[PDB]
Amino acid sequence: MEVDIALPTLSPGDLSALQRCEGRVVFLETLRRHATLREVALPCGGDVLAAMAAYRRRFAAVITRVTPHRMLATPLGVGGRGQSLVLQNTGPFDLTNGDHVCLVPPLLGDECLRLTSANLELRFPMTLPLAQARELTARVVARAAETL
Amino acid sequence: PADQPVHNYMIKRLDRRSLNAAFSIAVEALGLISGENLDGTHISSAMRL
Amino acid sequence: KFFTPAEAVAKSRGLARLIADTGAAASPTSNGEYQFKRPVGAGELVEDP
Repeated sequence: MEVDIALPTLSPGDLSALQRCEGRVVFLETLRRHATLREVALPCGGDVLAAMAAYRRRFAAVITRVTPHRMLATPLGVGGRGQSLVLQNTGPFDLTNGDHVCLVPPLLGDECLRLTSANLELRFPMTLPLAQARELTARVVARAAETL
Repeated sequence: PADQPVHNYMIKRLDRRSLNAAFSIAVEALGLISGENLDGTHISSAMRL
Repeated sequence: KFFTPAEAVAKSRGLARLIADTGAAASPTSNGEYQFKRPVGAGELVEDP
């Protein structure tokens, strides 16, 4: 299965920026074969706790090709465990060989390929190793427990 | 006052769409067409047709 | 659609745009048993003077 994301017409000022997002992950909501870009999109940064709670309710998808009309994807885990693919890192800590990776909402915002023509923005989640994602969740949940 | 003749250029950008239509076929027919699930009888070809 | 002035930020440099768009506006409601807000992504053509 190959999720197909269709694109509206785009200005060359942002199509070439979207081309550079060839190894990042997006979050659909339903696994139909076709889906428009407008559907798979999250609002600008806010409430990293809420977002992290939202990643549980949707299954991920990584994209591979970006054509002037069409942009493919791949539903990450629904029936497969060995579909070797490639995805680019966007978290601060460099991830080494051997360990697993977990998706975490971005901090400070500022990571938004704001598309003006389509009037929408995307926030691709960052990728951290397990050992540090656990600690980050610990810190954020403890801070939430501080406010009664 | 008099007025000069006026010129003007312009451009229109395309609009692009796409179509799709599925064609799913069965596994039994897939095995019978090629011959991977064939049989040497007179009943097999009766179903391959 | 009355109290929102954001269309003025979407400034108007042509009456013909206002005409040709009144006739191709996007349907902002759904087709359920009550009138609900529609996902703006799909889009459905509706005309409103």
